[PDB]
Amino acid sequence: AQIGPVTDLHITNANISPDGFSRPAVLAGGTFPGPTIAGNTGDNFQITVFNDLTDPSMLTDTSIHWHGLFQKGTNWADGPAFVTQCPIITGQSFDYNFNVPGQAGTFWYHSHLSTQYCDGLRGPFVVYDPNDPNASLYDVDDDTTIITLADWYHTLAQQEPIGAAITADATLINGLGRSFTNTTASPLSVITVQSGKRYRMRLVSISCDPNYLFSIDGHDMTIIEVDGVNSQQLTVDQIQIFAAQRYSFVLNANQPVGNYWIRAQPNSGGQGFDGGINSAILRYEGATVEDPTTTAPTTFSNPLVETDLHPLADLGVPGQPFRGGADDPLVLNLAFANGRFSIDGVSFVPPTVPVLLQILSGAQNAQDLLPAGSVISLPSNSVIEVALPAGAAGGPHPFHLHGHNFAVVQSANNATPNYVNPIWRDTVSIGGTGDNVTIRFTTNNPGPWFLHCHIDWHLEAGFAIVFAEDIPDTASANPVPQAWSDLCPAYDQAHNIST
Ligand SMILES: *[C@@H]1O[C@H](CO)[C@@H](O[C@@H]2O[C@H](CO)[C@@H](O)[C@H](O)[C@H]2NC(C)=O)[C@H](O)[C@H]1NC(C)=O
Ligand SMILES: *[C@@H]1O[C@H](CO)[C@@H](O[C@@H]2O[C@H](CO)[C@@H](O)[C@H](O)[C@H]2NC(C)=O)[C@H](O)[C@H]1NC(C)=O
Ligand SMILES: [Cu+2]
Ligand SMILES: [Cu+2]
Ligand SMILES: [Cu+2]
Ligand SMILES: [Cu+2]
Ligand code: NA
Repeated sequence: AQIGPVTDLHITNANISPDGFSRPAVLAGGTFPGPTIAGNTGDNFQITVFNDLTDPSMLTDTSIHWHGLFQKGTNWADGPAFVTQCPIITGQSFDYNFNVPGQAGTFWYHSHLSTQYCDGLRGPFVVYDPNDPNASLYDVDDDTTIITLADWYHTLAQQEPIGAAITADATLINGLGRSFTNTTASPLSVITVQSGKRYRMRLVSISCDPNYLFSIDGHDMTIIEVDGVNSQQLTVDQIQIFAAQRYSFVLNANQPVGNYWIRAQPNSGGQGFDGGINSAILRYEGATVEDPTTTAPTTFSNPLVETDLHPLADLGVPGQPFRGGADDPLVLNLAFANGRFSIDGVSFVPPTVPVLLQILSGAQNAQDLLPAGSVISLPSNSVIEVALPAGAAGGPHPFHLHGHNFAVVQSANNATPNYVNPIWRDTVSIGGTGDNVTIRFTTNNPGPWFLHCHIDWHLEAGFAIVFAEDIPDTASANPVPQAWSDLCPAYDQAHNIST
């Protein structure tokens, strides 16, 4: 069952064996992935998070981010540790109480402390639309049509060297899959469909690092949503999905009753499908209970290309139709050396006092804010352009902005910008050497918003900056509850920190 929009959520330690290998984890709701949190557009969510963690090897503090939800007027509920809150300590709870006006789509939730989400705290978050403009394109849309793609590690995250090329041990589809080495025939996930029906498949990357080449043998996929943004229909036979992205696609169950492989090939880790790695099963009702015998093509003839996507609504692009044609045009210098990433010459290291609390305490320019050099102010009610030229080691890097979605004016692997009708989204691959992926948005949401690579190992190694959007209006726009004001005193007392 789905939970929410008003619910408790307990965060616990437990042993799990999703690929046949047992290890301890950090779990929401006792499962990997965690339960789906759901509601309708405009609902009030109140997710009371109970931190019941006791194993220090995965950290006993926690904080949860609601990925892709704008948090307008509720910046304090966004979740990134040391940007919008101090962590919740063990034995305590915290009500993330916010609203979702003007958003409907496929999202997710995850720990936003260190690399803790890699240790298991990740799950889907769906905001349904009772008047969805795409409703007539499918018959079924429910918890059974969510498809999660996850990397899974046998080594615990706090034992992964910082800045290293860290590689997974299994791909998990809906929480199950097989290990790349010492492979055992452990159970594969089954997605069941009825011949003749059409399904809204909600594809969620909960990855900490790899991108996946996702396909379904014998089937094609008609994209209708990108990171929460309704799209024109685009039919493809393969989707390359980067960490933290989401797509909805229509699956037409129009092939002969049978069993078909679902494939998710990561860019690192095990290559291919030997022993049923990187795989799950699409089973039609009435098919024999047996593994598929289907083949992938040698090449995919209609792969997703990001410039082919266009919004369903007339969203346009803010600003003027040329590079630098914005009120505040920025170009970030994105670099890596010696195990650490940097943005504009500064490697991100979380501050002792969360950025939001520094601003509420009266620091009101970005040079007054800590970490020094890691906070850029943005002016209010202005068009912002951010160019993100690639080249830093460890690519392709999927950059994500909190508090906002954005027009993708230039995409990976294509030098031509689009100032007319590009897709809007919240996480974007910045591509390869010589690319100049560029995003635009307007500043109508006061508060400190994280911008970072969503490869969690890279964030840990410093690949982040904070956009302090409309510092002067942050306090009036974001009144804070007492329980939020209590978090930093409690955290600092528990950890013997003076501030
Ligand atoms: C990516 O595009 C940005 C503009 O959006 C380019 O920025 C210019 O960079 C040159 C120096 O390289 C400066 O003289 C200009 O002031 C910048 N802004 C402009 C022209 O609007 C950036 O060079 C591009 N990067 C790559 C690798 O193509
Ligand atoms: C590279 O990106 C550009 C810009 O998004 C794409 O150009 C558009 O192509 C569409 C489809 O043919 C035309 O309707 C638009 O007028 C083009 N816009 C511009 C500004 O040129 C282009 O198709 C992409 N290249 C590839 C190989 O997909
Ligand atoms: Cu996220
Ligand atoms: Cu986010
Ligand atoms: Cu990265
Ligand atoms: Cu983040
Ligand atoms: Na415009």
